[PDB]
Amino acid sequence: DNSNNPVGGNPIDNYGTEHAPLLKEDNQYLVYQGERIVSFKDLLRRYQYLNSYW
Amino acid sequence: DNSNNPVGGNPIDNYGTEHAPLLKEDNQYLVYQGERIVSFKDLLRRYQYLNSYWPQETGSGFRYYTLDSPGMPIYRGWDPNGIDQGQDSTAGNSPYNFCSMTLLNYLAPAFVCQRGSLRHKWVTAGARVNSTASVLSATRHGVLFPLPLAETAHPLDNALVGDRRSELQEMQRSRLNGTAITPVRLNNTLEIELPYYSIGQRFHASRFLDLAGTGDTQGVEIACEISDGGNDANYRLDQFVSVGEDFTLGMFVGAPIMYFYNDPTAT
Amino acid sequence: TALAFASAPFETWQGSIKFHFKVVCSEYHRGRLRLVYNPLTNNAGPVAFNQVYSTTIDISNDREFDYECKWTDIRAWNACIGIDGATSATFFNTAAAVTGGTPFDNGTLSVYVVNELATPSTAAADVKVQVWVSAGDDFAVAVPGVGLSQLSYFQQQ
Amino acid sequence: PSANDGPSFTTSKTSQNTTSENVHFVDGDTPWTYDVAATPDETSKLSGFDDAGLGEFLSRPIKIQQYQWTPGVQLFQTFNPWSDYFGNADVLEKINRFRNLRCKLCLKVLINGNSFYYGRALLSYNPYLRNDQVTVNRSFFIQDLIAASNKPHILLDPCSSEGGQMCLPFIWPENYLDITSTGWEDQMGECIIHDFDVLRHANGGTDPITVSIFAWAEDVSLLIPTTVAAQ
Amino acid sequence: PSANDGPSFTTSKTSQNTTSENVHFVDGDTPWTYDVAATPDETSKLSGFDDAGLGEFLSRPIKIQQYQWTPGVQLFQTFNPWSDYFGNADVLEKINRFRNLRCKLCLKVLINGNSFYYGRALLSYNPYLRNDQVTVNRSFFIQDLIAASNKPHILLDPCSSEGGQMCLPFIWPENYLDITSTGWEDQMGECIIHDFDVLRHANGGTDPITVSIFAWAEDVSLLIPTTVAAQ
Amino acid sequence: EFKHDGLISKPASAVAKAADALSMIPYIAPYAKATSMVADKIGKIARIFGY
Amino acid sequence: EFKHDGLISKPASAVAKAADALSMIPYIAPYAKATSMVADKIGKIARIFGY
Repeated sequence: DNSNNPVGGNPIDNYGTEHAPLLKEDNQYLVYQGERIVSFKDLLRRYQYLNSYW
Repeated sequence: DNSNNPVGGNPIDNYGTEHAPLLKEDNQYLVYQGERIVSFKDLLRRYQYLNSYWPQETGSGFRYYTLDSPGMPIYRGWDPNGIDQGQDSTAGNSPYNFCSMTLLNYLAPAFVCQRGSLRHKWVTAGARVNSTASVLSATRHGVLFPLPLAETAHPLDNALVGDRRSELQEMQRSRLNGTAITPVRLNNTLEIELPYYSIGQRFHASRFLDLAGTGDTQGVEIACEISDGGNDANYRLDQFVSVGEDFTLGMFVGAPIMYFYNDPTAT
Repeated sequence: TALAFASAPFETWQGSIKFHFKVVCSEYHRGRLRLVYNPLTNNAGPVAFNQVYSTTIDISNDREFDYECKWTDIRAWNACIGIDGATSATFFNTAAAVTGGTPFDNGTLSVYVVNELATPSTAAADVKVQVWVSAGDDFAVAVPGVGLSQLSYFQQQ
Repeated sequence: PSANDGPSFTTSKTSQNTTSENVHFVDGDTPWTYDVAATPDETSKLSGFDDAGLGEFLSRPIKIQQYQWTPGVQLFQTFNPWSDYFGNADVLEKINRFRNLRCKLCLKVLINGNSFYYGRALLSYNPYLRNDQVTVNRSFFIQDLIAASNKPHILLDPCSSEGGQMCLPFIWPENYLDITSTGWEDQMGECIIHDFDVLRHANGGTDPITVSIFAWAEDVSLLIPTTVAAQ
Repeated sequence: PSANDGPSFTTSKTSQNTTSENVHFVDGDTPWTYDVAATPDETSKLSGFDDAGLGEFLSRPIKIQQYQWTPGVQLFQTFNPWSDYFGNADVLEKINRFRNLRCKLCLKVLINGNSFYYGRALLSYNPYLRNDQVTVNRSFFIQDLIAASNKPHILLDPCSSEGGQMCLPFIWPENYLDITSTGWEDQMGECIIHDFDVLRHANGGTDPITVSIFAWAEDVSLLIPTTVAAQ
Repeated sequence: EFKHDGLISKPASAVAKAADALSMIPYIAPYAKATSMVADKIGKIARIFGY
Repeated sequence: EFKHDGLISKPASAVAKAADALSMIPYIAPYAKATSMVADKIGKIARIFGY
């Protein structure tokens, strides 16, 4: 009865009426950040200084 | 009967037959000016010289000059936290900024709120020695701790290569934050733009005058190599400030108290 | 945690955090736990059933259960401490209540006893509870920062 | 509207009669009004947190009683749920500048138990008890369980470890009993837990088990404001 | 339903999941329920008294300030309406075990006057004032009325003896400012009454007149409960 | 918006005879940006207000 | 794919109101590259996942 699940999962009544309300705010990144970062494969394509050589 | 209106308004017969006649002159700016200026948001996108910075004033030897500056330009007059020192009216000394009064510095303390990206240019004029291949770099700071305007030198001419690498790793250029680099011998101009990242903040205090002693959350570190030989004493960096495209100001609550005076003698 | 791994290169976070509680006991160990959410901090004694958010799970039918702490903060984005900064602060106390209400977290989640542990014999019973942790559906991160500039995969020497 | 105001603000003249939640203003003339025209947007208020509000504060459960059965010892307990719920410190700040109450106080009993514990207890409720010279409240007699089994009761055992919820109606000869007066909730019905014999255990375990009693008011009608501190 | 119960009461088995205003009960088994089947009738509750309730408590006006003009003396006063409304003793019991507030504090100015009194005063509102190193708050200068006449303002006179109501929007960089933290309402905008010259009277009367300032919160969003005492 | 050679297609500074609507107020839609917005949603001459 | 001025035609960073499909998983076809693939085969907003 979902009692030794290796990933867990048995939702008990928590303190919200609305489930996951921050996904319903479409224009959230027009107010705070300007952009959204969803994947690391997008962020891995910024160059970063590694090391210097004389 | 419109008798305590906070904005006033009760038009009594004045000396004109035609009401507002200068709006009916369509081809007026074909005769006199050539252009019309309607908004400040159009005029805030002209760059204006703020301040200059001399890298051979902080360290010694061959080193890496770094300058932590706010994203918003610092203000023009007698600060209590100014980066320079002028002779005041009591024939003494007081902190003073020898920077210009930009249109952004003029318009911002008359509004409550402020939000938007801000654009900079770093021009690198002056003299220089013939043995330079330096890279001018701009890199942004975090949005939790605003760093004040400060100047630091990192020495690069040690005997150990590891103790040079440990100085290049004390720099914000080595970090995952946004970095723009350029060679001074080939382009010598950055043209960066600081975005408005924030810890859940919708705006910040537009009436905050103490940017040189506190900084803001859009600070940037500017970095450039310098040597201790002569003719680099005239090597400097010029900052041109302007306003990005998502920029806005809040509600107008009146002009601040202003002060009119020339620059004092710098001591 | 993979939740702490995937949020170290960033400087702001928001969203819901999922906590999976897992009671290891026999079939004859009975009682009620109680899960307080408090945005600031819990007082030094008993916590009342009003004035906090609580659930009071019976562990007869649900020995394993997860609880999703949604976003109830005065901001939209909190700050990220980083793995570098989380090593010096107390985030799991099990002797007193931790200090939330900072600009870095979304409050505190605490476990209290409602009904005592019932035992089938006179033997000493050492019951444990496991806390597993994951990101909820709301979870987002932003502002790439300097959170991992001081980390390393080589020991201190 | 008109007269020298811009898009950012508005100057108007409102009505002479201003009502806002029990204070009326009958003004001699229409006042002036300066609106700063501030409409916020969505994603500026938390949605889904309308469950625990201020108006439905008295529907929040509090743990009014907690007891522990030990094997070998009985539960004979006596409590007043109306004097335990409305004697709380936090609800007494919310019923503070009101006078009339009229609730219905539903309670709940939780017992954890085990398959080896056995025995049974009776929780009964005496409804009114104002001029009640009968229905004794004394020490334990086994013959007090016959009169108490006709009152509203619940049977609580540790073996199945189940059950327990009563509704406890308002019953009172007046409507809207006062909150200012002294002992205003004491004589409105009380609960007694009798035990039939004694808690036992089958493997000789001696651990206590817990009986918890929660209570909350269901359909509150709290409506006349006053300046007197509500006891 | 069935099983040996009469018309007066009901024994049932309710659900395993019990929710009542921020407390959830996940029970291991279905408990038993004894209902006494008590439905009251109409003419047992007062009707028409839903105006001053508990949920809309913060919309109740309180008199935050009272001043008196005398002929010959000016009004230069400075107050913080957010620190006067939410520093009250009775509202601080209602915002007590909550954390997030987000109000909009509309205020109202009443002046009684007479046809022989004259003079005029300006009441202005400074909206945010957190890192505000400008907009001085000092002694009286007549040149502080030029900067204060661009802020949200109202003009109050005794002759017509009229006017005065502003809305005072929320403006704040975060949504839902904390109630627990120290000085949580102090730096959110303040009002100053400047006087243009001096109160005068035309028959040489020297009686003072009263300027009263009321305030109340309009659209309250008070929603996250906590155990910490709200300052 | 971000388009190739956008300065050529503006009236960009000046008279532009139908650009004597300087007495009009710009309306900003409830989540409008500055770039791919009101400069095309108000009219042709909404670039003298800075958009 | 390899196209001339491809950054102009992206929504490229941000809100892009219909780009609130961040809760969708990207599907990769059995021999799909990153360039001339799923950025055009999933939808318009598959460029916030890095494709």
